[PDB]
Amino acid sequence: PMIYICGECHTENEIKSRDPIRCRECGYRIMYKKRTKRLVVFDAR
Amino acid sequence: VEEMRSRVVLGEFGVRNVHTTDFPGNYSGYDDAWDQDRFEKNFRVDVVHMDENSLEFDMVGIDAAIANAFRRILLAEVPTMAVEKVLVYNNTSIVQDEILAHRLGLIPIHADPRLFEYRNQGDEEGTEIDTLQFRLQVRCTRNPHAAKDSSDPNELYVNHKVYTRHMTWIPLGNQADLFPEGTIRPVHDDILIAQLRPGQEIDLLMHCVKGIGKDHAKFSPVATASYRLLPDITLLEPVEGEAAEELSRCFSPGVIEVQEVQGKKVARVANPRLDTFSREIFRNEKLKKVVRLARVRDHYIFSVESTGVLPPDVLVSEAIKVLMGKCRRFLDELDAV
Amino acid sequence: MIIPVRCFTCGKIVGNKWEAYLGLLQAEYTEGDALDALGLKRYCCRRMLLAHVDLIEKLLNYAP
Amino acid sequence: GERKTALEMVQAAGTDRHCVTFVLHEEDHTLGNSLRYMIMKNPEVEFCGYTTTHPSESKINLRIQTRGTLPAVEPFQRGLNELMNVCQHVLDKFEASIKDYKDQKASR
Ligand SMILES: [Zn+2]
Ligand SMILES: [Zn+2]
Repeated sequence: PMIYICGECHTENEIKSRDPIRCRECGYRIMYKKRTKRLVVFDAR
Repeated sequence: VEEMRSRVVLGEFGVRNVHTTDFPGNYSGYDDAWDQDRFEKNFRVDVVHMDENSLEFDMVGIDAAIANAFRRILLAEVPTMAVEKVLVYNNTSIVQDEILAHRLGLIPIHADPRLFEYRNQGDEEGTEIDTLQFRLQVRCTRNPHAAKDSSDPNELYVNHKVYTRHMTWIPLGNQADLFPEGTIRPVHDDILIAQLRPGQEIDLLMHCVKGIGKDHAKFSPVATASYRLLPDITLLEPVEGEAAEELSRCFSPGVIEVQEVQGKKVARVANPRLDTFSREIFRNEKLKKVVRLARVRDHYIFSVESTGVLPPDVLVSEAIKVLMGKCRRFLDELDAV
Repeated sequence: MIIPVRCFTCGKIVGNKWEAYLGLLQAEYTEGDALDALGLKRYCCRRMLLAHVDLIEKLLNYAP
Repeated sequence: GERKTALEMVQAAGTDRHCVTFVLHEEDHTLGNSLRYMIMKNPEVEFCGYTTTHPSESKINLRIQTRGTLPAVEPFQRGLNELMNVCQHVLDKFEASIKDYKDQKASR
């Protein structure tokens, strides 16, 4: 369930191995990975 | 053959001297061996104001070294509680993660630091004894009940602006007892933490530890705690006849009160304390010879303004006690030999 | 970008006077009267609001 | 108690008890300057001076050179006591004044 948001459509595309990297509902060629809930620790200094 | 025992005289091109002549051997007879009773007799504390978050006591009759010790204790050695670690589960905001952690560290918490203790080195976990945990979890959604409008609060708004109200205390241990429901909270409920747009979410856990304003400013409990020596203004000559008003304008306005003793107008020094040193008489060229303005020797004026963690009087008390604790620590380490 | 939480030189907390400042300026008050009505006495705090440029409102306008 | 967050004493050339340099760790100009002011009031000390060794470090050096008799460790241990007495008196006086002002203001 690796999601990628389109560049201007903003549709969640899930891509894999061996498949092209175009976007559904459009045809753009740039897609940003999505932020999942993972724990990271930062210091307030 | 003329002694001036109490004032720090001053002109324009520089101040005259940096001494106070109240130490051992500093005079033929006016020698000192630290008479404790003379101190306890000549010392007096007077408070000009005490709103909440303000104090303006006087502290008459103490040296500059002790006053400066008190001032430096309030700024950098009285302990406070503040966010040290931030665990970020998700953060789809425009504000970065490190910048969010920074902004969260500088938010003042209302926990009193005297009921807590310092986390031992490498105590990452923490316990009811040394830590407080708070949670901010907010998501922005469009409101379904909105017309074609553009005010950001009316539409595009369930949580457009994340405030300190959104932060919720997670009682860590038995701290729910000991601390009643409203006692442990951020001091201000309106501090803007971030801004969100529909679909954006913040979710994090903040850990607050104890510390002094010396190793980081976030832990400092006062806006400012400075002091100023009491000004002294003396009219060497009776100013009158429309020069009294020019005199009254060369000073902070309350200092020279122009009375009307006769048909003519006399200027009198009503309240020397209001004076800000602006030395604007020294530009007058005819009245720089009439007024002498200096400072009272050991008469201070303090002003402590807390952020909201503790009241100012409690802050001053804990500062004096921190100085006493330094002295006692070194006394007892000396007695260890 | 967003209002600093505490004034840099002093530490006084000014992060809660942004919306109040904006509201007193919409009511017709000068920046001087407005900064006075908020409790910002010393000019180190007054510069913290007087010269703030809210660029979080221009970044919060490009797509999600 | 603490072997080095506190005192390290260096007796001078010839280990002159009348000339000692105390190293006080975790201290800045606050205690240094107040304690030097309190030790200067003793007529039995001929030279008292403190100094910070380096900004990066957190420690001060006091130098007490007393007169012929006393070992220069009594002037230090007496300046400490007088400073703590002054702090206790200031605390008492300040709390009494705050209480009096609170009453005067709550009555009226
Ligand atoms: Zn698309
Ligand atoms: Zn300020």
